[PDB]
Amino acid sequence: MTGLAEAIANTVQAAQQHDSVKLGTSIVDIVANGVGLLGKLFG
Amino acid sequence: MTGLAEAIANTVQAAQQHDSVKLGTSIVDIVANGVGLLGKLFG
Amino acid sequence: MTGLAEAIANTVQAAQQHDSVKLGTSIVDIVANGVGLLGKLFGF
Amino acid sequence: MTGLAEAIANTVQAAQQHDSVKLGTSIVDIVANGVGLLGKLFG
Repeated sequence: MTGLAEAIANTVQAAQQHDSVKLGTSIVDIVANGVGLLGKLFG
Repeated sequence: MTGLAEAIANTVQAAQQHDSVKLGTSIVDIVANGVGLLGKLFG
Repeated sequence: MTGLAEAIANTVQAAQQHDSVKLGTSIVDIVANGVGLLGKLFGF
Repeated sequence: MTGLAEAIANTVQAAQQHDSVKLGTSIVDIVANGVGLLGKLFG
């Protein structure tokens, strides 16, 4: 979950310091990493 | 793409007010809708 | 000094949100209090 | 008034985020520069 771990850090870290770009890049990364986890076990 | 339009609208509209809680629930629907639409027209 | 305190609080609160009118007026009041600091009995 | 600009610049920026420590240092500059000007016209 290391790939997902880093993504969670950015979104929550951005959440505190009100931001738009940082939140945006993180959120897509999380879902992008989630779909990454969707197929990570298979390959 | 009629559906994707609403996602774009809400995200941009929310982003103006520098509101993050509603942006978060929107910026996800855009990616969810985008993949969903790609999955449509086939089934 | 009490005068600067209220202005500082107001500017900080305004900047915390994303409203510009309050920020501008509070900055004006900040500078006003800063100059008035000498403007009061000190030097008068 | 250039000196007081930076102190005001940091405070609003810190207040924009929630970096408490940055705010704490900055606010002292606001008061510190407040006397500095009144102590600057006299040389």
